[PDB]
Amino acid sequence: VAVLYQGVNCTEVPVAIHADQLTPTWRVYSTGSNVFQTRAGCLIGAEYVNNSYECDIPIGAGICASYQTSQSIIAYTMSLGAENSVA
Amino acid sequence: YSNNSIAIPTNFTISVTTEILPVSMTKTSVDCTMYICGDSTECSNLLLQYGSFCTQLKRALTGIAVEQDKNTQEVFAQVKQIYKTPPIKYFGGFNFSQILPDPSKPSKRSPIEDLLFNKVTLADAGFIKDLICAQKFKGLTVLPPLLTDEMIAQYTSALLAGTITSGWTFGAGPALQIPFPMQMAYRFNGIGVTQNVLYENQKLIANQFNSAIGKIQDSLSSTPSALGKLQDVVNHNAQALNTLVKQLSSKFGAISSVLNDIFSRLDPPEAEVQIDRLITGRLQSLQTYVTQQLIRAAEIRASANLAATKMSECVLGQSKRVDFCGKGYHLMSFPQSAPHGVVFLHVTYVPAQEKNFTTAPAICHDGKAHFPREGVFVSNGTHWFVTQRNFYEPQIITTDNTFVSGNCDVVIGIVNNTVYDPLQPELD
Amino acid sequence: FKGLTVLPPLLTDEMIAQYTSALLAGTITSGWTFGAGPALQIPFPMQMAYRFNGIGVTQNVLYENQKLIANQFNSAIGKIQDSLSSTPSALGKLQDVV
Amino acid sequence: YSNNSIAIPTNFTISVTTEILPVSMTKTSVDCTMYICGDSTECSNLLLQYGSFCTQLKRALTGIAVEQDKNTQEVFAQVKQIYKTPPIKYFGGFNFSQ
Amino acid sequence: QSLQTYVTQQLIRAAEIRASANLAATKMSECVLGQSKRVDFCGKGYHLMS
Ligand SMILES: *[C@@H]1O[C@H](CO)[C@@H](O[C@@H]2O[C@H](CO)[C@@H](O)[C@H](O)[C@H]2NC(C)=O)[C@H](O)[C@H]1NC(C)=O
Ligand SMILES: *[C@@H]1O[C@H](CO)[C@@H](O[C@@H]2O[C@H](CO)[C@@H](O)[C@H](O)[C@H]2NC(C)=O)[C@H](O)[C@H]1NC(C)=O
Ligand SMILES: *[C@@H]1O[C@H](CO)[C@@H](O[C@@H]2O[C@H](CO)[C@@H](O)[C@H](O)[C@H]2NC(C)=O)[C@H](O)[C@H]1NC(C)=O
Ligand SMILES: *[C@@H]1O[C@H](CO)[C@@H](O[C@@H]2O[C@H](CO)[C@@H](O)[C@H](O)[C@H]2NC(C)=O)[C@H](O)[C@H]1NC(C)=O
Ligand SMILES: *[C@@H]1O[C@H](CO)[C@@H](O[C@@H]2O[C@H](CO)[C@@H](O)[C@H](O)[C@H]2NC(C)=O)[C@H](O)[C@H]1NC(C)=O
Ligand SMILES: *[C@@H]1O[C@H](CO)[C@@H](O)[C@H](O)[C@H]1NC(C)=O
Ligand SMILES: *[C@@H]1O[C@H](CO)[C@@H](O)[C@H](O)[C@H]1NC(C)=O
Ligand SMILES: *[C@@H]1O[C@H](CO)[C@@H](O)[C@H](O)[C@H]1NC(C)=O
Ligand SMILES: *[C@@H]1O[C@H](CO)[C@@H](O)[C@H](O)[C@H]1NC(C)=O
Ligand SMILES: *[C@@H]1O[C@H](CO)[C@@H](O)[C@H](O)[C@H]1NC(C)=O
Repeated sequence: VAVLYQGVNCTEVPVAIHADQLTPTWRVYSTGSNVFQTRAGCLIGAEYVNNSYECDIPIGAGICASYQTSQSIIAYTMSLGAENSVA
Repeated sequence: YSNNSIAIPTNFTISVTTEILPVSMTKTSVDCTMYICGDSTECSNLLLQYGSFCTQLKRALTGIAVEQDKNTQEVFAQVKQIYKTPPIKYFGGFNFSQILPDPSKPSKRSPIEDLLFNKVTLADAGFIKDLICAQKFKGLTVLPPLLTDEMIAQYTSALLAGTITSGWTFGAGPALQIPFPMQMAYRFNGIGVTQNVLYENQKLIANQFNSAIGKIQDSLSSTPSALGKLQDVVNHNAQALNTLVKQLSSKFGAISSVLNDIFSRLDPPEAEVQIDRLITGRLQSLQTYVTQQLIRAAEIRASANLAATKMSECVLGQSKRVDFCGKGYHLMSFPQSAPHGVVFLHVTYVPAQEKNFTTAPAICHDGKAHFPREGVFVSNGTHWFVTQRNFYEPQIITTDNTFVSGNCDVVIGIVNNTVYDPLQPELD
Repeated sequence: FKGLTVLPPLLTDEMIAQYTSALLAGTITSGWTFGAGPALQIPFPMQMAYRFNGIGVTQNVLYENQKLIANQFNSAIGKIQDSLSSTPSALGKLQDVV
Repeated sequence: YSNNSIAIPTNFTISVTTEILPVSMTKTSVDCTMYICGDSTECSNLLLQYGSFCTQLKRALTGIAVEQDKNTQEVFAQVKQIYKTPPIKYFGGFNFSQ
Repeated sequence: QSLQTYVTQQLIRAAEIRASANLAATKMSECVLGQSKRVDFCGKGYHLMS
């Protein structure tokens, strides 16, 4: 899974979910790695890449997420279509 | 009115008009256990009775939120190729610099999209979190749209580039290029005027179009009521949220509106009836909110379907439906983006300066009756000519203009004249 | 006496009649031209030729059958007059609102 | 059906038919304090403790009320010119008296 | 509760009437002020006038 916190700066999440008195299985999704900051909030558990594909699961504000190939969940910026020019 | 008098225009005018349409509304989210019981643990256990309602309200709001994104996608994302306009901007004398993107500005928006974006005043600028604070403290959230406002501008840019470089061919297959002054000739032929009218009045038509665009720009700034349709959406949503929030300071008959105050000062078995009174009141408030939102969402959906149809039929084609794409005879349209909506610019043809003539239905020449192929017979008092019906341009009557049918004993208002037969001088 | 009242509309029943009479006069004296610019007059039996030509029939078929078409049109109008009256409901779409 | 046969009409008919459409409904107004309570002064003071259950009803009903007028205007007020038909009612044999 | 039920029913009926009124306006524009080629829109047959 990946977790999205909708209104916080996940530099400052461990102080919002009160990460200190949670189960050691919830603390993996508080600081961890793969931290990424979006405009809708910010996201923990998914890796950001530089390719552009078409949307699979809409995260918001232009960002989408997917599961593909070792396997993991990736997040990316959706593409609008091919590029072309008339002569 | 008379029965042998006809009026024909000798002149024309190019007209540009606008049309505003809403597309989407604001997306919202709610959490009952925060809205109803705030931060009490005693009220949570009591609310846990009514455990099948909040699921239902949440489902309703989620459905609305997804439908908004679907609306926007249906309207704008019609074509899946990002065309570009050539770097040399010369299109036969027409001057599109007011609708094409402006690279100097940090946001690549055209000069008119800036006026549209400044004339609509919003509420929540920035989604990283005031009328947006207390709500968040009360359990109500506003979600950001999926397509940022710099993606919609790319879509409209693609549509404009395609239309002005290829015509209507890019909406029905692969794009095929064609010179612009030779596409306007096709459109003229499509509304019923021969195509040699354009090539002989080209520089007049270009000037009329440019002046019309200038007026469109100047007019929007004045009369600050053009954008009413798009401001009403914002006003409605803000007002609904304010009412919902402020509804939390009513007792609905209990002794107080503070949960801890009710729990203390009373013994449990009668404090619980007061608490249930409060809970029912707040649940009813939420349900009223959700019902009103559902009805408004239905209205917005009807509007968005209309906008999608106009995109398909006026921008990517040339319609013959009357008054669908503006007043006059439609020539062509251009889209522009606006907050929560879309704006269409319709370019149309209007006849200008008419004159009187006398007319007849047929001509009797040698016992035969001749009728026009594609025109109408007119007379200026002494001579008879044949002309096209939308623009005065007289010519001689010949066997190539007319066709024969029967004899001239049966038609009511037939008249006498001569038909030329353009073969005598060439052979003789 | 209980607190429920009805408000009057803005356009009276005598203004809507004026609007419809204007539409009819315009259409029968100028055709489709008055809806897309200034009104331009044209004889009526020379307007029907345009409309026939528009549905795919040559325009001499009208000028050679004009008096038959006139009678057929008149008879059809009379039948409308009779049928609207002597059918049972015919208007249940507007009665339902009330 | 066959592969070298065709049928072509030799005559015609002019048909007139009708179509009915609703355009608007009735405009209503309601007064809570007289519907719910009536002429009782003790009732109103108890009713005040519900935050706003009549401001909302009033707004809803007023929205409906103005929407009806917008509907009628959009349907009928197409052309802002009042044309009239000439005094002599001869239109080539067609009879528009009805 | 009685009043709220009344108002909700009114809102829904108003929406339906509005859909009908929009249809009527389109028919006015396209059948009366012009000549239509859409099939079975302006009556059954080949449209001449309305
Ligand atoms: C047809 O209409 C056009 C529209 O103006 C007329 O063009 C104007 O005509 C004269 C000729 O120079 C000037 O008053 C104006 O400069 C023209 N327009 C512009 C924008 O400059 C044209 O003259 C009309 N044709 C006839 C025969 O009347
Ligand atoms: C196309 O339209 C634009 C907008 O009116 C014209 O730009 C103006 O043209 C000159 C050039 O500086 C000046 O009169 C104005 O200052 C310009 N305005 C702006 C905002 O740049 C343009 O000239 C028109 N045609 C061409 C060929 O440029
Ligand atoms: C009606 O129009 C015709 C065609 O223009 C006019 O006849 C021509 O008038 C011109 C005017 O200079 C003469 O030079 C020509 O000799 C006439 N025709 C021919 C074939 O020679 C006619 O004068 C017009 N009538 C009125 C009353 O204006
Ligand atoms: C058109 O010409 C025909 C034949 O040239 C005219 O038909 C004759 O009209 C005269 C009236 O002046 C009658 O006396 C004859 O009986 C008609 N038939 C003939 C001569 O065969 C016809 O009148 C002319 N159309 C007009 C004047 O509008
Ligand atoms: C046009 O239609 C009207 C309506 O049918 C005709 O009016 C009738 O005329 C006859 C002959 O005078 C009377 O007996 C009927 O009573 C009239 N009907 C009505 C309803 O008044 C009219 O004659 C037709 N023709 C013309 C030229 O108006
Ligand atoms: C979140 O807060 C930090 C505070 O150090 C700030 O630097 C950062 O820009 C904030 N996030 C966003 C998206 O602005
Ligand atoms: C993505 O691209 C940026 C520059 O375009 C680069 O600095 C960054 O390292 C890249 N990241 C990944 C994960 O490829
Ligand atoms: C047509 O001619 C008549 C003759 O008097 C005149 O009154 C009328 O104004 C003319 N129409 C136009 C449009 O010039
Ligand atoms: C028409 O269809 C069938 C063929 O199976 C038969 O009637 C006849 O052979 C065909 N005629 C022609 C000209 O193809
Ligand atoms: C059918 O054709 C006949 C002969 O042409 C004629 O009566 C008319 O055209 C048609 N019938 C009717 C009743 O109009």
